[PDB]
Amino acid sequence: MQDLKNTKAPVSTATLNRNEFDSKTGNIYEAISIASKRAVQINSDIKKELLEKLEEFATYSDSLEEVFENKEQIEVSKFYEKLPKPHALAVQEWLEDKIYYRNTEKDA
Amino acid sequence: MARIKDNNAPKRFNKISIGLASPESILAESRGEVLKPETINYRTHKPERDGLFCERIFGPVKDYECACGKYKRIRYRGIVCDRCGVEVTEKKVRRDRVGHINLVVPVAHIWYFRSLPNKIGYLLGLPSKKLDMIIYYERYVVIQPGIAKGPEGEEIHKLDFLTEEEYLNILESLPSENQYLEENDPNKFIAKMGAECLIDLLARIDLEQLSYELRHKANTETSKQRKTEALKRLQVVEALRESQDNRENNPEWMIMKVIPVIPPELRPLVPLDGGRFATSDLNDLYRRVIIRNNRLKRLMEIKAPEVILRNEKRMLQEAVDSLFDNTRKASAVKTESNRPLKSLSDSLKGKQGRFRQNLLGKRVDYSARSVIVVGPEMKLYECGLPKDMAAELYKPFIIRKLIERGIVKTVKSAKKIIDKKEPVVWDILENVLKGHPVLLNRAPTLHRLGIQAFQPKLIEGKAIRLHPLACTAFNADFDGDQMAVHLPLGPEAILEAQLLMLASQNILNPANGSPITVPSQDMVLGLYYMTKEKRSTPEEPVIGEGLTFYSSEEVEIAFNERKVALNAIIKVRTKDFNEAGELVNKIIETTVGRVLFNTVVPEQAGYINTVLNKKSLRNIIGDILAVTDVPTTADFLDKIKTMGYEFAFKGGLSFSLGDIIIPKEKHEMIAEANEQVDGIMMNYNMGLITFNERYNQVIDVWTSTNAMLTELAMKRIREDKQGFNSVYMMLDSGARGSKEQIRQLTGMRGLMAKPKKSTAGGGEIIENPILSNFKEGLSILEYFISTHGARKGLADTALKTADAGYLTRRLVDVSQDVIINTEDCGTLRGIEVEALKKNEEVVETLGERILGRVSLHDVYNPLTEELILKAGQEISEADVKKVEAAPIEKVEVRSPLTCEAAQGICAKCYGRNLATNKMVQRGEAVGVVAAQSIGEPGT
Amino acid sequence: TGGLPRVTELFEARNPSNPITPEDILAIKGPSAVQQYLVNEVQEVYRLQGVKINDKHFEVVVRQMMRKVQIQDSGDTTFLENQLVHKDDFINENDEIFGKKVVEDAGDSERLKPGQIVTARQLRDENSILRREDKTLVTARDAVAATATPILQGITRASLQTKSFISAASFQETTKVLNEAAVNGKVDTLEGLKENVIVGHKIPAGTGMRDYDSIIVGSKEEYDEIMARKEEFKF
Amino acid sequence: ARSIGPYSLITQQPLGGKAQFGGQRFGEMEVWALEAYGASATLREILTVKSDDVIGRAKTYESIVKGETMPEPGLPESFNVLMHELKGLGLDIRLEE
Ligand SMILES: [Mg+2]
Ligand SMILES: [Zn+2]
Repeated sequence: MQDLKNTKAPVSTATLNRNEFDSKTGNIYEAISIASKRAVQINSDIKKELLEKLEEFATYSDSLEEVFENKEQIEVSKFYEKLPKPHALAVQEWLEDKIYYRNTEKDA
Repeated sequence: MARIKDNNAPKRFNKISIGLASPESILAESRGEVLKPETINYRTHKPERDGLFCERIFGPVKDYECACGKYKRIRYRGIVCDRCGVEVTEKKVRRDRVGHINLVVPVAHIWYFRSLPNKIGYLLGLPSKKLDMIIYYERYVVIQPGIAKGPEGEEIHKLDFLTEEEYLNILESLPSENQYLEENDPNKFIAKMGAECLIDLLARIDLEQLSYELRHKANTETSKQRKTEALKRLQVVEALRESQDNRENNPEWMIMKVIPVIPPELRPLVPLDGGRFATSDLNDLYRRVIIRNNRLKRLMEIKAPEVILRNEKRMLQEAVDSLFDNTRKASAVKTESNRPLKSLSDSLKGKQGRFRQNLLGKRVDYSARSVIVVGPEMKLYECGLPKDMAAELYKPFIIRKLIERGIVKTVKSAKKIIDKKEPVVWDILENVLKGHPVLLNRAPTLHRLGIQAFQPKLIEGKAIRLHPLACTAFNADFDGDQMAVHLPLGPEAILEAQLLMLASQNILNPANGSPITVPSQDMVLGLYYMTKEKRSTPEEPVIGEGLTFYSSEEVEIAFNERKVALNAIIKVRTKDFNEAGELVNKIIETTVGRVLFNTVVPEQAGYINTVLNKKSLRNIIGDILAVTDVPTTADFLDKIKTMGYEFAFKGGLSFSLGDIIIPKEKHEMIAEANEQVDGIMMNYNMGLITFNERYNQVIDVWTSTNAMLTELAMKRIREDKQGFNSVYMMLDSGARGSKEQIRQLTGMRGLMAKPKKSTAGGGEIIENPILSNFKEGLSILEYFISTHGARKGLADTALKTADAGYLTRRLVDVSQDVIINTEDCGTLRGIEVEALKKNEEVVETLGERILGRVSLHDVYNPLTEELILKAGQEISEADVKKVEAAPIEKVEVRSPLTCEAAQGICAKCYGRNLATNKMVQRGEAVGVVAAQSIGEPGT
Repeated sequence: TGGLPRVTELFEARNPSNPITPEDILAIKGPSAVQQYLVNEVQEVYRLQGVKINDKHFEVVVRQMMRKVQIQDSGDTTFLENQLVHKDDFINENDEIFGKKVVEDAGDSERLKPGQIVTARQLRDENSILRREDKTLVTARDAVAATATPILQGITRASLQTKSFISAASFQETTKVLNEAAVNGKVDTLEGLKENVIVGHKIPAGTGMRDYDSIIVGSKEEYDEIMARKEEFKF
Repeated sequence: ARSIGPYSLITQQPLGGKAQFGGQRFGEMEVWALEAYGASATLREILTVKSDDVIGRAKTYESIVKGETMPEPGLPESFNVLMHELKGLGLDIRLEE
C-alpha cells in the first residue's frame, strides 16, 4: 500500500510540465488515460482503507437524532480529507515511473 | 429512493447498421396491435383499450399501478394484471415499447418510389408514372402471362399494363381451369394490381441476374441515353446486392404489410390548463391510417363493389404515404388553420429535426452562472468562486464528506446541513475545492480558449472572480459580462481539465503560437512606467543617477533606502549573454526599474534591457517559454502582473484636462487651412479648376492640416514631462488608446463621410470637417454629423457577427474529421515555402514561415556544406536562425496538403502543435482547431 | 466590411461576380497550384486586417476542400458519368476491377452469362472445362478502368458528402441519405466526431481513441511482486 | 447554480432558466472547443450523464455521494428518440459490437 502520509503529490491544482508528463509515452493523451485508470485504482484502494478505518472507529448509537458527533471518526475523516486527491497521486506516480502500463492490442 | 439497477446492461457497440425492416422484425419488436383510433376517454382521461395510447401495448401510465388498479406498489413488479392486461412496472417503459398496425392490403413506402432515384422503379424497370398508376390502383399488370393471348391473338408479355375491361376480357377468354392453377404454374395467367403486384413482382427478381442483364445492356447498347439508364438501374441493383452480404436485405421488404407505432411519450398528449389537450400530428396521422384500414377491412367483409374497394385501398395508400412523408405530397393533409401536418419524416430533417436540435446541443447539470469580477490577487490558474455557487455545485461531494465524518447518516440530513450553511460545510468545501478544477465558459465560444480550467477558491459575494490574463482569451470585460461554470465529475475529466484546459497551460494562441496571456492595460502601463528611464535636469534632479552596483541586491537596497530613483540610469553587474551565447558577468547600463523587473525574469533568458510595452512583453514571454518550461513562464507572468499593478498604483497615473494639451498653434493652422480653402474657392469661381478638382483640393488641404495637427499634438504630449505624461504613457505602452483617439481628444475630429444612398459610388466626404474636438466640445451640427457614423458602426457590427459565426460553423462542418492518427505516412511530396514579399517588403520571413514544420529532404549550407536540416525533423528556432544566416531562399517542408495518410493527416505532415510549441501528438483534433482559428478573427 | 464576404467566396469555390476563378487555376496549373493560390489568397485577406494565423490551418481546410474527383469515363466500373466520388473509392474500385475479364459472348457455358466480370483464372478454368466438353469457348474482353479528373468544391459541398450516413443525415437531405443507406445496408463505424457526438460515445480524438481502451495499467511494485512470485513458482 | 433539479418532458434534459432552477446550455461551439482540446471524457460525461442519461445521472449522483467509481455512460435519451423515430418509420437499426 502507498504511504499516504509521506506522499509528494501536490494538494491542490498545480502547473505541471507537459513535456515531462508525456516523455515516457510520447503522447499526452495516452499518459492522461493511463493516469486516470491508475487514479481509479488509487481511489478504490483509498476508499477501502478509509472504510476499514471508519468501521474500526464506528460507534453504535441507537439515538434517533439526525446529527451525530464522533470526534475520533471526525479526526480520521479529516486526516483522509487533507490528503491529495486520487488523480494527483496518480500523476505523482506517473512522474516517478511507478505505473506499469501495457497495450494489449499492440502486443497481440 | 435509490434507483433500481436496470439489469438491461448498456449495449456496447462501435458500429451502426441500417437496412430495410421486415414485417417479421416489426412483429417481433412490437408489444401488441392497435385496433381503435381513439386515444383517451374524454371524461376519465384514461387511455382507451387497444388505442394509440393503450396501456396494454405501451405500458402503464402510473408507476407500479395497473390500469384497473387491481395491482399497486412495487411488490407486484413483473406481474401482468389478468383483468386489464397491463404489466406492473415503471412509467419509463412508455418510451420504449412499440406497437404495430396490421394492414389489410400491402402499401408502398413513399421513400422508395418518390425519392430520386426511385428504388422500385429502377428494380422493376418501370418509369415513375407507371409505378404511380400501379400504386394508386389504376391499372392491372401481368405478373405471368401463362397461356393467355390477346383478343386478336397478340402475345402478352410480362409487365404489360391492362385496363379493367381488358383484364376481364382476358379472364373470360381463358378456361376456368386456369384460375385454379397454382401460382408456380408457368401456364397460369397471373395479373394483379397495386402494391400486392409490386411485392409479387419484386419477390421474383433474381438480383444477380438483373445485375448481369443491366451490365450487359450498358456494355452493348449503342444509345447513350439507354446506356445511362441501364447503368443507373445497375447502380441500384448492385447497391442492394452489396447489402446482402452485410445483412438480410430483401427487395420485397420495400412493401410493408405492417406499420409500426412509435412509443406514445415521443408523441405526447399533454393536457393543458382548462381541460384542453395538446397533441402531436403523428397521433392524427396514425388515427387516420387505422380508420382507413378498418374501413377497408369492413368493406372486404361485406364484399363492397370493386370500384369502392379500390378507392378505399387507394385512400389507405394515401394515408400511409402521408404518415411516412406528408410534405412531398402536393395535396398534403393540413389542419383547419391550413398548416400541413408534421409527419414522421418531418421529425428528422430541418433545423428543428432531431439531428440538429436535440443531438448537437444540450443543457447540463452540475452547472452555474453569475457575473464576473476581477480577482487581480489570484494566480493564473485560480478563479474565485462564490460560496453559494460552490455549495450547490459541489453538493454531492460535501454530502460524501458529511457521511464519512459521521455527522449525518443519510443524504437528507446532509442536504439539511448544507442548506443551513453551517461552518462545517465551509470547512469541508475548502478541502473539496482543492484539486478539483472547474471549467469557465463565456458565450460565444469562438475558439477552444473560450473554455478554460481554473482551480476554484471560496470568496465572499455573488460574483465570480476571474484572473485578468484570461480576459483576452475569453474576450471578457467587467462591464456586466457573465460566464458559465461547468464542473467535471470523473477522474478522467478532472485530469483532462488539469492537463489540457488549465489556464496556466494555455499561454499560447493555437492560431499562431504567440502568447495570449499577455499583460494589458493597468499591467502594461505599470511595467512601462517602471521600466522607463528619466534623465537628470537642473529643475528635477534624479536621485542615484550614474551609480555603479555589484548586483541587483545593492540596487534593491538603494531603492528601498530611497537613495536612487526608480527611473534613474544606473550601472549594475549581472549575468548576460556574450557574443558567443554564454552566460558571463558584465557591467551594463540600465534602469533601477529594469533591474527590479529582471529580478523575476528567469535566468536563462539573459538580461532584458528595453522599455516594456505590450509587443515587447509578448516577444519576451515567447522567448522565455522558448528557453524554459510552461510553469516557469506562468510564474513569470504572475510576478510581472503583480509588479505592473503595484507600480501603476504607486504612480497614481490619472486622466486630467492638463494632459490633453491642445496645441496653441491649432487656431493658426486652422486659419491657414481656411485661407487655402478660400484660395481654392476663388480659383474655382474664376473657372481655373473644376468642381471635382476643387473638392479634391479642399479635402487634401483639410487632411494635410489634420495630419500636421496630429503630429504636433503627439509631439507635444510626448515631450511633456520627459515622456511621463499619463496619456502618452497609456498610448505608447499599448495599454489603451490609439493615435486617432488622441487626435480626436486633442486635435480635430476631421473629415466625415456623408450618409447618402448613392447606389453607384461610396459615401462622399463633407467638405467642412469637424473642426472642434472633445475637449473643446462639438457643436450641434457636428454632433448630428457624428451620430451617423456611430449608428452605422453599431449596426454593421451587430449585423455581421452572425455572418462570421455562420462561416465558422461551415468551416467546422467541413473540417471536423481531420485527426492526427498516424505518426508518419512516408510521403516524398512537400510544399516549397519562401519568404512572403509584398511591394518589395518582406511581410513574413522565411524562418517564420518554415518554423515548426518537418523537412522533406536534408538541406546543406551552400557556402559551408554544413548539415543545417535533417529530413524528418522539426524546424526549431535555432534551425530557423541557421537558415536565416545561410543564403537559402526556398525550403521544402511537409504539409497537410501533400499528405498521403489513409485517414486524416499524419503527425509529420502537420508539424508543430501551435498550442504547445511542440510536435503534434497522435489524437489531436487539428481540423476543429483550424476551423476555430480561421473563424474567430472574422467575428 | 468586405474581408468576410471575400473569405466566404474563397472558401466556397464561388466564381466571382466579375471573373481569376479557382476552377481556371485548377484546370491550367494543376491541383497543388490551386491549393497554394487559395491558401495565399485567404491568408492575404486575413493579413490585411492585422490578424496572424498560421498557414497550416488553411492548408488543412483546403485539403478537405479537394477530396473528390469527377469521372470522365466509367469504363466497366460501377460509377456513372460526371459523378463526384471520393478519390479513395475511385482508386479502390479501379484496383478491384484491374486484371479481370468481362464476358462478351457466353457461348455454351452455363455458369457464366454475358455481362459478368470474371477473373482471368476463372475464365481460363471455364474455357478449359468447355474445351474438354468440346463446346464453344467464352470470349471475354479486358477490364477497362475508369478515368477521373480532380475537382474543387466549396466547404458546403464538401461537408454535404461525408461517408458516414449518420453525419450526412444530420447535415442535410436526410430523406435521400437515409433511403440510400437503408437500401445499401450501410454500416457506420463511427469514425468521425459528429457521429459520436450524436450517439454519445467517446469522440475518436485526444483521450478517446480506440487504442487507449485496450491499455491495462497497474502498480509497478505490484507487477514486480507478481512477476517475482511467478518466477519463484516456475522453479 | 444547479447540481440536480427538474427535467423536461420529451427530451428529459434539465430545464432552463433561473426560475425553474435549471442548468446552463452547452451548445455546438463549446462542444467544438471540447473537441479541439481533445477532452473526450468531459464531452461524454456532459452529453450523457449530465443531460439525458436517465439511469446514468442517478447512478453518477449515487456514486459521487458514496464515493464509488463512476458508472459507464449509457445511451442518451435523444439518441433513443432518434432510434425510435427511425424504427417507427420502418428502418431496421441494430447496435452491433
Ligand atoms: Mg462586456
Ligand atoms: Zn503525411
